[PDB]
Amino acid sequence: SGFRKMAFPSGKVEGCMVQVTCGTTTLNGLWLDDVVYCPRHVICTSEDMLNPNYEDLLIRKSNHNFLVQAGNVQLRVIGHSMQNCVLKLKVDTANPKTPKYKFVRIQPGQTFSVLACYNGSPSGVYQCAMRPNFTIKGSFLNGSCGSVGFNIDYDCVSFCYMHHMELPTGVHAGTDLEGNFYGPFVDRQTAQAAGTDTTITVNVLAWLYAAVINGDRWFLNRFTTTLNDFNLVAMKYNYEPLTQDHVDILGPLSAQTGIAVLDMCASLKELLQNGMNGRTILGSALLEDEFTPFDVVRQCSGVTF
Amino acid sequence: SGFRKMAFPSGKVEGCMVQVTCGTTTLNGLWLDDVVYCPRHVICTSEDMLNPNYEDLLIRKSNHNFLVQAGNVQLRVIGHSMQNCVLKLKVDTANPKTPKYKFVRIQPGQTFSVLACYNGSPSGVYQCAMRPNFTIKGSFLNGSCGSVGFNIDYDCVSFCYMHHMELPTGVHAGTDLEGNFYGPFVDRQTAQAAGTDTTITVNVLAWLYAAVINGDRWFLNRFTTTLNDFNLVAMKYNYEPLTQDHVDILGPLSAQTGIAVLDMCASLKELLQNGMNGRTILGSALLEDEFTPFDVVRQCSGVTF
Ligand SMILES: O=C1C[C@@H](C(=O)Nc2cccc(Cl)c2)c2ccccc21
Ligand SMILES: O=C1C[C@@H](C(=O)Nc2cccc(Cl)c2)c2ccccc21
Repeated sequence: SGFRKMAFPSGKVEGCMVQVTCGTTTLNGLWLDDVVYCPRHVICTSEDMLNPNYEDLLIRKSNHNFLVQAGNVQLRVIGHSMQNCVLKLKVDTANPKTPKYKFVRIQPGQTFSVLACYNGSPSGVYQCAMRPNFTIKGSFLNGSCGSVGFNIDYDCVSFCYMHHMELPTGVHAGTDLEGNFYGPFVDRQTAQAAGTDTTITVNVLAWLYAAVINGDRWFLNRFTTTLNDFNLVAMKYNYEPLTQDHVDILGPLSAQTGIAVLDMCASLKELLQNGMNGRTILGSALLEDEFTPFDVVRQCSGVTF
Repeated sequence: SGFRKMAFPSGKVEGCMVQVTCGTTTLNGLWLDDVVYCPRHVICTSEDMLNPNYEDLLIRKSNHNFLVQAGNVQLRVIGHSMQNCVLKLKVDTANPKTPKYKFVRIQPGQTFSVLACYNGSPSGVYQCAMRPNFTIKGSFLNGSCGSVGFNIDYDCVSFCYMHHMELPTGVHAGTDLEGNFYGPFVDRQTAQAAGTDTTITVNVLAWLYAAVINGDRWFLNRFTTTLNDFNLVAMKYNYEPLTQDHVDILGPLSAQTGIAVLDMCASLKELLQNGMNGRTILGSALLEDEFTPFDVVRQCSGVTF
């Protein structure tokens, strides 16, 4: 028993991290097969960041201007191309540590592990969620750009996130591995609206099921509700509306616990309306929304990679 | 910016995990050089667990009774010995993936990463603290025994914890890598008192400094206190007494922020006495005690391994 915010084991990804330098800028890249992927803003100077002309800046660069180092080992760059907001540096050596992998574009409310890196070297790993507003609440310093987010299924790493930017509000923005930003963001040093966030309702419900499995049951009540009634409450409290698709995804946890999804919604409604009265659930005094239903089952059933 | 409960990158440790089977019991072991370390209760049956005679049970076992498998690869066992509550299985092959490593016995209130494993395969990684009462609040299912906790400094893994047991209270107990339990616990299926826990005061203060660095400043007040006055409050709220050694360890964070340690103690005193009034600090509605002062600096300064 017990319930923790658990990340994927990071080893498969650690073997793909390299350092990329262009001029006086160093950040991280991801070495898969004979391609290194990194944020395109490695080519910028400080005077460029206000609104870089990336096409013009990249024209000034040649293969030999990109220094790519894998531990102590220098890689030879034989092509470069820009795809959306990422560069792809073709190298003459396939990464011998390449895992089975996929590039995926994840949906808001899904979770993944981030391997924070500096100078192509891993510093730590943590789990987070893609917010409904397509930001992430990470832990990232200067030099972290190019760090990646991922999920693992058996032996296959699905890469979903590459870090690009900290917004002036202190939350984080980045792209999929084809260089497309999540959200409306652009890679320049400007104030940029993220727009209203909401709490991930289906994840909160998943975590309440995890609480029950773990014996934290005090918040279970004598009430039920309807999707319509609950969604009125969801609206007031800036929660995502719950759909039947969400109910369907919660089915396995409902079955395990014997607690109908709408009964659990009625518990959540009461917590929203009354607060926690100085109590905790799974070690938290807030309602936690960074665990998906898949996350809860995986952790509660001991799936390995 | 941002502050997360970040684990060490787990790759160096993933390469040391193996499966150990003895009779009908399977758990995890740690393969370093030509020794595999695992919990001694791998030799028990269900009828033994109430109070195993480990010496007598082990006499019945020979080298060939210990099946050790490293991925798909079977290791040949050429010696066995029991040290305290661990077995050491000598194998004929040094682990080629052995990192630089040390065995350390950590102090209560220190933190480490746990790599949860089943059948010798990694499932996830998370950070936690050794509680003042020498328990850990982990996430562990049947089959997790032999999973390890560790810290990394540059290229050296310091192993501090091996998982043995979930107590009836749902918290976790285990040993150092010489097989000595943390706390009063014994490896048998009995109710066992853990005794009063307390909150790790120096860690709470460290996290309040992390909050300030990150711009969460609302809890800073106009007050100061003394060690004596603060410790009276600590007592009432089941916090560890603060010592000058703790003040000394908080020195670097005091200097960074310009906030005297006893001023920060006065902030904490007010939070203890008044609660948070429905506010949050670094995403938490409780006072967090699982970050050491070293943790805060490391995360806030981007140290890599
Ligand atoms: O998390 C990050 C990445 C780095 C960043 O924000 N770069 C940046 C800033 C504006 C525009 C563009 Cl394209 C990149 C940084 C600098 C300081 C602290 C944290 C962090
Ligand atoms: O976290 C653990 C390890 C495993 C355990 O508790 N084993 C055990 C139980 C009593 C005595 C001794 Cl020596 C070992 C377990 C079983 C069920 C759920 C969680 C967990």
